[PDB]
Amino acid sequence: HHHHHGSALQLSREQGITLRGSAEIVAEFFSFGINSILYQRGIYPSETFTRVQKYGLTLLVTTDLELIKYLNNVVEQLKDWLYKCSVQKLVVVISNIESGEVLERWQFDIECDKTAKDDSAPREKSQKAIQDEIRSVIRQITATVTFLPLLEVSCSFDLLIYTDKDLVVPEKWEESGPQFITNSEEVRLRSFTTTIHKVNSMVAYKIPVN
Amino acid sequence: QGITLRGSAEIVAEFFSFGINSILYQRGIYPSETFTRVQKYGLTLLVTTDLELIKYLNNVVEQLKDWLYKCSVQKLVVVISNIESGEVLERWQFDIECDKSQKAIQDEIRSVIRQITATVTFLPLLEVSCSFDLLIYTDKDLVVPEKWEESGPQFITNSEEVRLRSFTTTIHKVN
Amino acid sequence: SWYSYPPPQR
Repeated sequence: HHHHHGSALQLSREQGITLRGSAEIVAEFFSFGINSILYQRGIYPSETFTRVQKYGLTLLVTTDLELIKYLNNVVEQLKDWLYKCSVQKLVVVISNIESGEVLERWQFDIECDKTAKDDSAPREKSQKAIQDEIRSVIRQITATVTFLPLLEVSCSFDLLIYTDKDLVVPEKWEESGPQFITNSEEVRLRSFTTTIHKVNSMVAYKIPVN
Repeated sequence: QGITLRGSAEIVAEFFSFGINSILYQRGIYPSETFTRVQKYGLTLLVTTDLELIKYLNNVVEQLKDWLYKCSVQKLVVVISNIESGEVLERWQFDIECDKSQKAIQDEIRSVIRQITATVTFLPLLEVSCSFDLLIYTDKDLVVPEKWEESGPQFITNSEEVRLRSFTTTIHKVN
Repeated sequence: SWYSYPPPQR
């Protein structure tokens, strides 16, 4: 069972959360989630983004055609894997564009219910209830600015996926390592759950030197 | 044993104000479109842009500074609770280290905000209108008139949909 | 197992 069903009336109209619908919710989140990190940690110029209403907040998403096209491929793929419960982690690695030194690493742990595919009926949780949990995560990600180390140099980012050793991955994806920061500190953030998938967020940064 | 605020009066008050802003924002006591970024001590901070709240906080923060310039206030406790039932939802306790440089301050600020954020990670999702109760734990001796400026400066508000329904300050002598 | 898919080279 579980605890934050949402409005009974809303629920009566929506019916519930199915495995596929959960997969979209979660993939959609990584779309906004990534756009948000890239924007607030200034990985890309701020004039590069544009305002949008989502989750009851005003978020910023990229305007760069190539990036836009890129994230979509990730999202759509992330969507397939989530339906089948194949991806366990999604990591955004941030590093020095020149040296290559990893300076900050955002980690997302995904928990999925293997049995959801055999449900007799949709799970009792409103769309709005799930959005409120997500909005709570995004605000925290924002408040993160005060203590995180400033990223003075020019950075780039990379997307890492962590799954089960029997996944046939597309050509665009290449084998890799965890890419941990050699010496760090980390803060565990809030999570949200669609009652089918659960996402835990956390951020690690290199410990300030000199 | 809550979050520690060590420093000169003027500095501790700042910290408190920054802290409380961060709580209001992160927990959703006030709307996001109500906060803005600002530079301070070389860092970026989130602070409200709502006058009512700004004026009020300012009054209590100033008065706070005065009691602070004489190690008179030991701690500050924020009690968030259901405005309907009165059940207590959470309590933020700040411990004062009234110990009368840039770099140094930064570290203090970063940890206060880091400790606040680390904590929201573990609180339940706040989902009801609430009341904010600031408790100032002083020593036994004051220059407060019958509790103060309304016997504890307060303010009501349903300025639309702003989770915070009322905010009130209250003095309490130790022992 | 880890897999990477890098964004366009800015």
